[PDB]
Amino acid sequence: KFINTMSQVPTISQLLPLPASDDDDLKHKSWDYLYEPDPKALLDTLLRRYVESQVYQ
Amino acid sequence: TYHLDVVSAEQQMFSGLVEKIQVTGSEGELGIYPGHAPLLTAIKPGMIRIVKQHGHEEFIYLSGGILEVQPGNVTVLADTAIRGQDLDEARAMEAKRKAEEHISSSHGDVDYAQASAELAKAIAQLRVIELTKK
Amino acid sequence: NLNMDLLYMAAAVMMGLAAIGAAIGIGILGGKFLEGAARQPDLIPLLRTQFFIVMGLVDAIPMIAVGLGLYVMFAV
Amino acid sequence: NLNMDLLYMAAAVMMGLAAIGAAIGIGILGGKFLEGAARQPDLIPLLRTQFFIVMGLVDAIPMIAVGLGLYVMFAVA
Repeated sequence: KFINTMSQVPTISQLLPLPASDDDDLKHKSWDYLYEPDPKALLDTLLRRYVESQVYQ
Repeated sequence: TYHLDVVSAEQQMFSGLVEKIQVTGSEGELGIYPGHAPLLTAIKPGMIRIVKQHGHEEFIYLSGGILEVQPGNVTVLADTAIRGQDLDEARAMEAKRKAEEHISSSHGDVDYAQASAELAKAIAQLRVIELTKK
Repeated sequence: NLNMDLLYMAAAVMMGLAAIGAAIGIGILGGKFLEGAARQPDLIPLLRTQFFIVMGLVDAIPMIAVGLGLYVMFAV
Repeated sequence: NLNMDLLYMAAAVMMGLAAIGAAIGIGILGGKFLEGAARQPDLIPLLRTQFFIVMGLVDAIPMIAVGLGLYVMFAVA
């Protein structure tokens, strides 16, 4: 990872399972979510873009 | 109000606080507010209206994408998006030319599935370029 | 005589079916308010205004049948 | 005489039609509440207040019908 023009750090991190170690959005807990119809497709395709974005970046 | 972040794999298309937005959706166009319905969805070829403080709109083309409006930080993710003055009204009228030519040049079902998307891209451009004049 | 019990029966058919009509049309109408309220919570004062606009239309005929149900019953 | 039996019959059909209308009218309205509470329990205090603001107008006409059924059965008799 490119932390400086003349220093870089080797890193390892997990993509799957999408780590529940990350924070819950407790500030927005009042707004608990409503799926759009066909939630399987919308969730799967979105997560494919997530892993695609994480690997490419 | 609420903060909107709009991005694509090519660029960050917008980011900041906004008062209202009207946005393309899966079944139809959708109106957003502070504390609006906490919803994630796919979006049809279309655009977004960005009405900021003091009431100033701007118009962003959304050729394809997915969105989230649950948090106070909302988000559109665009598979392709174009800023409303990098596209032009003349460019979208040319888009009409390609779509109508490929409608005449498509004759099966598989090629009509692409020519229908090529049409939808032109029609959504032809929409935002008129809205762009406000 | 027979005349009066048939009036109490005819008021009972107007003022009952007005009770079906004014009840189910505002369940259908007010349920769509509540899901709209759960959807746009800041707009509840805006949507509640239109709910009273349309509620006056829904209640419009059931209050003719209730005004005549009390007439047939008590004023004749 | 026959008039009283038909007045009990009139109060019975009037209160029965009121019982159908008022109870199916609040079961619809309340089913929309319980889905919108299921969506987000944070709005249980907020919807349950709109619930009663609406449920007053549901019960507006059926308690005229119940009020006149009770009057027929106890005071026209």
